Amino acid sequence: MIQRTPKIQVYSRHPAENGKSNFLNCYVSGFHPSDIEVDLLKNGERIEKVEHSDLSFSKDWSFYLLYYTEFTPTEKNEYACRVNHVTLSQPKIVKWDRDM
Amino acid sequence: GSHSMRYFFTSVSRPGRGEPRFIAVGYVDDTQFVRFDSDAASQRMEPRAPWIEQEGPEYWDGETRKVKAHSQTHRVDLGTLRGYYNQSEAGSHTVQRMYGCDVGSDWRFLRGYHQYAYDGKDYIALKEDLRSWTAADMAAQTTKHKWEAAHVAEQLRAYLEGTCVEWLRRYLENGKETLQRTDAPKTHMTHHAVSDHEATLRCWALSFYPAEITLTWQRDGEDQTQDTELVETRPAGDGTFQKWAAVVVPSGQEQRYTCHVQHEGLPKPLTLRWEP
Amino acid sequence: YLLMWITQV
Ligand SMILES: [Cl-]
Ligand SMILES: [Cl-]
Ligand SMILES: [Cl-]
Repeated sequence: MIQRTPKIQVYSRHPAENGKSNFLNCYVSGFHPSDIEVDLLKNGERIEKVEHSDLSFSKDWSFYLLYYTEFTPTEKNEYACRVNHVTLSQPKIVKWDRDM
Repeated sequence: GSHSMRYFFTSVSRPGRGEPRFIAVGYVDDTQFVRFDSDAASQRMEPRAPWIEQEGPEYWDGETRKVKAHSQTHRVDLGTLRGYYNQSEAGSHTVQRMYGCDVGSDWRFLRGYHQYAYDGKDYIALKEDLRSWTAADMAAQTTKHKWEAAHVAEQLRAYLEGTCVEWLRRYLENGKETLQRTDAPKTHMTHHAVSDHEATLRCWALSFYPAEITLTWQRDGEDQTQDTELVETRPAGDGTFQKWAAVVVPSGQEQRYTCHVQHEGLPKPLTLRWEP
Repeated sequence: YLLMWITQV
């Protein structure tokens, strides 16, 4: 029973452009075991038609998933990824920074 | 160059909450092409790349049949493992398996493999000679003795050297337009002042395939594998990949730093320069 | 193309 904390990246599929549709991505990798809660947030609220990749894993056996939803960024809206996992003492919220 | 076929399986027990979850995914190089999920509704091996949609009914019936037999072996394997380790049958446990073959440039067998994990740790693996096993602990020794007596490596070896490679090839021909492509990275650099005497310089690689890539920063031509920050490569979600490497530099010294990008899809490696 | 069968651990 190893237990590994999830790493998280929040990004978009194409370079972001206000008013132009895109995909908001949340990539969780590095974690074990596989039960994991991920939501994408618009202004603090969970988005509803969020899809995800099939569970797969790396050479060290740790897991990875891509969660993603279609969206149109605008300057008034903040987006995040909220991930809960048995290795976390509380949900981790990672804000989307456009100009990483 | 070289190419791979790989299936990954994850099987998780769920006592008190339903039957074990099983998920199977196949890949060729960095492209997924099939999957099965016990919780999904089709209950069929499903295509996830366009070239595999070419295949007819005999094929999908057969892959579905086999993935269900895999599922069933794993369902039994969770029971045995819990017995081997004298584990209370009231806990969620995880089995993982990966097997596959690689071929070189000439599309001929290079290498095979078959790894197995229990609760996130090596349990048993076929060694590179395709002939013997590495067992991580006494439970795995029991599996090894059994598998030795039943001459399992041999059956596995015939697959890895035969069928695996013959279908890898088939998939590569049929899916030539995508699998044998390279998407060269689109690249660029951003500048970010953090204080009166520092700036974060970031190198960006976008829209590339396959995933393999190296982004490195050099000062005056000398490598800086010491103080760059590198992110793990991530999927774009469209079948391509992305990565950045950042370096925090003293103000006024930007023109001295350069980013170099090695990717299979580039004629020669890229030097990106801070030229005003 | 999967293995035709897998053997119990
Ligand atoms: Cl939207
Ligand atoms: Cl892979
Ligand atoms: Cl789910």
